[PDB]
Amino acid sequence: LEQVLYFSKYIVLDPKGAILNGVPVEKRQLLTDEEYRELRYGKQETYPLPPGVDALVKDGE
Amino acid sequence: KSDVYGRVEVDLVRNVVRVVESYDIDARMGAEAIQQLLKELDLEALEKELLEEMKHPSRARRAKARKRLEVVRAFLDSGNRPEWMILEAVPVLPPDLRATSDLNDLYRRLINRNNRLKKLLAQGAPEIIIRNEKRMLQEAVDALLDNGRRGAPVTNPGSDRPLRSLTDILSGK
Amino acid sequence: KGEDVPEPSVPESFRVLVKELQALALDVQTLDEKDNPVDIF
Repeated sequence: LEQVLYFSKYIVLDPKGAILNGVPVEKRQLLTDEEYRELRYGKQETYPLPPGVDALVKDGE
Repeated sequence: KSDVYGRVEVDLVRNVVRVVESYDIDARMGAEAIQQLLKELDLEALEKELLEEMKHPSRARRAKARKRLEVVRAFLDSGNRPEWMILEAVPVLPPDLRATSDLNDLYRRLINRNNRLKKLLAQGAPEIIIRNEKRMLQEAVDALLDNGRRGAPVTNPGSDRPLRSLTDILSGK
Repeated sequence: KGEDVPEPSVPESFRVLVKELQALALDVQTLDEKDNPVDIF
C-alpha cells in the first residue's frame, strides 16, 4: 500500500465516505482514481444509439 | 425523502425528483496523504485499542499487535510525535564536506524539479502533469536519502554509477 | 614553539558525523551530564 500511494496517485480516504460501492465507507482505506472520481464526486456514463434503431427499455426504466 | 448522498435533478418531464449518488468528501495522495493521517491519529487512542487487541485475542492476531505497540510506545514516551515523519524541509550539508564527489549531483536534481514544481504550480494546474512531477519529486528526494531502494539513480548514459547518497557515506565497510 | 601539544577538544570526525546525520532527519542532540544542551562547534 505504501509505494502504492506514495509514488503513484492511489488516493486514501480521509473523511466520511457515506456512499457505498458494494460496502460502506472505507474509513481510511483507498481505491482507484476511477472509482474515486466515479462513485465519490459522482458518476454518469452516457450511451449513444445507432442511426435509426430502437432500444429495449423505456425512458427511465 | 432522499435515501442516499448526492445531487438532485428536478425533472418535471417525467414528473419525478431523481438524485444521483454523488456526494463530496476529502481524500489526498502521495506524501501529504499520510502527512495528515499522521498528525491526526491520537497515539494514546491506538495504544489503548492495541493493548485490547493484545492480551485478548488469540496468539495469531495478538502477534501483529505486539509488534505494533512497540513503535507506538516509542513515539509516545520519547515525545517526538510521528508528524515529523514527512520531509518538508531538506537540509543541505556544507560544501567542503563533499570521481567528482557525487552528492552535489543528486542535490541539484532535487532543486531542479523542486523549483520546476513551484513554477508548474503557480501557473496552470494540469493534474496528470502535477502527479507525474511529484513522482519525479519523491524519487529524487529519496535518491539522496538512500539510493537503490527503488531502481538506481545514475548520471546520464555513460555514467551508470549510483551516486553515493547520505546513507552510503555512513555505512559500508 | 616548545609548548605542550594541543589537546583536541573534538575530532573532526565527531562534528562531521553529527551534522552528517543531521543532513538526513537524524536529530542528533548532544546532551550533557544532566539532560542539557551542549554546544558542538
